[PDB]
Amino acid sequence: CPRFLKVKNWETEVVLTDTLHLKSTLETGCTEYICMGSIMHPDVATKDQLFPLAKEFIDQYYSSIKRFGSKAHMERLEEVNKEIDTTSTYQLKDTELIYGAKHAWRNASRCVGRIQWSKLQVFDARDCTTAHGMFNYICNHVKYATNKGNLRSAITIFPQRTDGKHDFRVWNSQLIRYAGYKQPDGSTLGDPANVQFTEICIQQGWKPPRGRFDVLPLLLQANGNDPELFQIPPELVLEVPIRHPKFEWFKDLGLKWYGLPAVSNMLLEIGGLEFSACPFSGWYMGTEIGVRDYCDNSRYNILEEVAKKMNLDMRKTSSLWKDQALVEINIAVLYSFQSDKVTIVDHHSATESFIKHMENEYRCRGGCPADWVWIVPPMSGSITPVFHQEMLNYRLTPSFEYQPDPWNTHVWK
Amino acid sequence: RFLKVKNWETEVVLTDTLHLKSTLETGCTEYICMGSIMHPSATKDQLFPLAKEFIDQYYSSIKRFGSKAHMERLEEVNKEIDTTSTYQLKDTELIYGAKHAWRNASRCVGRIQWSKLQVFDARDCTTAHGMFNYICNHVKYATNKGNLRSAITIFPQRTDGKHDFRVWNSQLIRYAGYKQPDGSTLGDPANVQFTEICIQQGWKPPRGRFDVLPLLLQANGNDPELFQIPPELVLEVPIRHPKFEWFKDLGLKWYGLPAVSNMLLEIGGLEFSACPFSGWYMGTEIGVRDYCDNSRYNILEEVAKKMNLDMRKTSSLWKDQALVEINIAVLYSFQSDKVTIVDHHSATESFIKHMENEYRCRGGCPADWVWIVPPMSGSITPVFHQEMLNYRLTPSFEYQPDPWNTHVW
Ligand code: HEM
Ligand code: HEM
Ligand SMILES: Cc1cc(N)nc(CCc2cc(CCCN(C)C)cc(C(F)(F)F)c2)c1
Ligand SMILES: Cc1cc(N)nc(CCc2cc(CCCN(C)C)cc(C(F)(F)F)c2)c1
Ligand SMILES: C[C@H](O)[C@H](O)[C@H]1CNc2nc(N)[nH]c(=O)c2N1
Ligand SMILES: C[C@H](O)[C@H](O)[C@H]1CNc2nc(N)[nH]c(=O)c2N1
Ligand SMILES: [Zn+2]
Repeated sequence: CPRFLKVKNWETEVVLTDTLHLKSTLETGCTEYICMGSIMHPDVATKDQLFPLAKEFIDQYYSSIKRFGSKAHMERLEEVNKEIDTTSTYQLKDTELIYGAKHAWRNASRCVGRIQWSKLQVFDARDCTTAHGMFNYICNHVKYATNKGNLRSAITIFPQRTDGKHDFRVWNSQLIRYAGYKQPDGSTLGDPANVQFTEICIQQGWKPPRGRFDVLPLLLQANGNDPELFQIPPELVLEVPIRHPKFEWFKDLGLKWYGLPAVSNMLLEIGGLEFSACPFSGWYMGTEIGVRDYCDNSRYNILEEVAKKMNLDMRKTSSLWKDQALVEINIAVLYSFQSDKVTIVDHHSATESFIKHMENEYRCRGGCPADWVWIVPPMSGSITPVFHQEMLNYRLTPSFEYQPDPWNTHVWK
Repeated sequence: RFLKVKNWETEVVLTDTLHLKSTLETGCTEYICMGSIMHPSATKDQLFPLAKEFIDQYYSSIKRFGSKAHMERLEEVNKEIDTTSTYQLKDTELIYGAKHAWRNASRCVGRIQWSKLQVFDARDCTTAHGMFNYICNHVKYATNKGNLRSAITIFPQRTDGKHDFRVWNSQLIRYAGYKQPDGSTLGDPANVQFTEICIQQGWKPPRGRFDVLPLLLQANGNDPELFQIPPELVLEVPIRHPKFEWFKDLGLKWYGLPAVSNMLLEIGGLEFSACPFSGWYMGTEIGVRDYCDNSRYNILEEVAKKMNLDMRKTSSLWKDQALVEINIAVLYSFQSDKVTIVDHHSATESFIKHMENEYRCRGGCPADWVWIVPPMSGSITPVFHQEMLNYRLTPSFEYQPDPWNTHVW
């Protein structure tokens, strides 16, 4: 590969030079003949697979603290090598775990919020042994991150994978989500995205309220055991009722959403170690709720109901009634969160901050992998600065990865 | 391998076999994706295999592969490359090649129309006056009093690279842009440079906001020449809004005919450095990009003011509001004037339908998600949720350098 790749911003003419791509470790899925950039998704490490992965990471950590080649560096390398040799794995030091998590975020090409990457509270839950313990750790995480509406980004890291039959998993895809219920008539109550998981919960013993916004229980797997159900204490779940600054009828739609976005189904990979349970949370960009959660056809799908209330002509698509309603919905979301003092960021501010971040990273780090398809917001793309920004996408490690859904793999005891 | 693309809204899965037919590179590697880079990255010996490949797929498409006509054509092209260092396409081949360049254009959301393309053969042209005549005929045919019709005019192919035909304008119809003493820009900033070249070559600029530029036409490698397109051929739409009666007072207009004139058509090794082609607008091209890009007409503030919007915080989404109203005005104006235009909802729906057709009858459809998804309201259009595979098939339209960075006078 060429040593220097250039990216241009077509609005500012600013040109940046990427050297960081040379540290790329995993594959994108693209080839020289085909690009898979819009594709959503394109038994453990053996001793020999693990050695060079650990060393690569340890080298990187010690390079970051400006102690590369030091005695402490050679010693740590030696101790890790010993541990892999005699146990087929190793344990990260707390300092290394913290560095790794922060860098997994820093390296997450799909995330527009990375300007905040170095402010991440890391909760070390590697001593956890049971589902009840996992629940305690998750409650503490939710309460800390929620902070009464002044959200703080955080991750909780449960024990790494060993042989693959003792995995810790949060079965939920997010810590906080609403239930979806398929009706006999084929309609759906609640959030259609969560129907499958909701059914699993009901089968596991959950008694569902069968409402539009029922917070799902946590379904927690510790040490490869069958997963267990827990109800998040409702006082720990911050929610925001959605109203509009101009339209007084908006609150009559009875919408609300939860304050804390917390992904709980990804795998954190550090130095060849695999943490299959690492729920992390930040705060929302408005469009995630206002465009995707509310206006996607396969989600709450409210555009029509809002358009009717707006008295829009909905006979021709060229009236742009969908676009008009979409903006008002997103206005309402931003206004409801700001009024209730729950942290949220609009897509203009988030994308402008991301460009600033990206430029700093090109300066200090030699690049910043970014997935344009994901970085550009789902509405009003070209009036945000990221639309005009060329981006190089590549996979650095440590990283957050996708993993199969646990019910597809779990060996029921 | 066979590749699957999923639509995450409909759960429809399609299988791509067509990508196996490509030979040209995308720029990505196994480790770096360049999907959002705008521009990533003959001889007798290079020429014949490219000719062969092209002749072969032409004859495979009329179901006469390995026929006498096919055999003779391969022989005929062989002889001609050997004797003359190039070859000439039959008319049937020229038409097939141009339609297929469009069909293969991964960045075009308009391809459901690909096989309805009026092809004008201008390969007998020798002078800039000849070019002007061909271009005027194109513009008149394609404009059709508002009932727009897709067309392409093809001028002589490249020979030695010293005798190129080029249309210097980036589009056939575009508005001039002027640098002001006060540092700002009058008209369209995208064309400031081109405008200065016209002025420097003798164009007398009216210095308005929407002055149609002259054509600058280069024939057979010679210095380009200026021509004014007869005004009765230039269809324009005054932009007004269906509810905001103050909108027409913004003095906005645009032309009806989008006609890209700066691209290179490649067919079977032959390069056509002048092939202006035209269709009709998708509304967002004008209403979002031309009017609202910071580096273009940049009218959001002005509109937002007239709507009395709170402009202090970005979180009031005042920009988004102004953007939607502008695009409503553009659609309404073109529709009221009976000038062909498509909204991004209709155009993207048609593209999904087109993708389904292509997968069925052709085994795939190369598409660039970065370009196909509209510059506003992305995820409320079906293409946002549509996985797409991007790859390069030939014949194709390609970028080429601006003529003024290469031309010696
Ligand atoms: C602090 C405020 C944050 C904001 C505003 C933010 C914003 C976003 C947005 C808008 C997306 C795309 C979401 C989607 O459309 O599904 C995203 C994705 C992502 N974020 Fe961030 N994020 C934040 C915090 C975090 C944190 C704390 C982490 C990890 C420590 C993180 C890691 C990721 C990852 C891995 C993705 C890709 C998710 C996927 O592929 O499904 N983000 N972020
Ligand atoms: C007939 C109706 C048509 C519609 C609605 C349409 C729509 C579009 C749009 C929206 C784009 C993206 C434009 C941009 O963002 O700059 C585009 C690009 C493109 N179109 Fe189409 N188009 C049409 C006709 C045609 C025709 C007739 C041809 C050629 C024969 C063509 C070939 C191309 C090519 C090569 C591009 C890529 C331009 C570039 O890479 O800069 N299109 N089209
Ligand atoms: C930490 C964090 C902060 C932030 N602002 N956003 C995120 C992304 C979370 C997210 C997940 C998901 C996945 C849910 C649906 N599948 C399970 C089917 C969706 C969204 C959404 F829809 F974009 F808002 C957002 C994560
Ligand atoms: C044939 C055709 C039909 C159609 N509807 N659209 C096109 C693309 C035309 C087009 C060109 C260009 C290039 C001019 C700007 N640069 C010089 C900075 C831009 C756009 C737009 F508006 F940005 F989408 C659209 C071509
Ligand atoms: C098909 C396409 O890749 C898919 O719909 C992507 C597009 N861009 C996205 N961008 C974000 N932020 N989130 C998403 O879920 C998606 N979905
Ligand atoms: C950097 C990025 O590739 C560039 O801004 C692209 C994004 N998508 C686009 N999409 C279309 N249709 N037209 C464009 O000019 C662009 N510009
Ligand atoms: Zn790629």
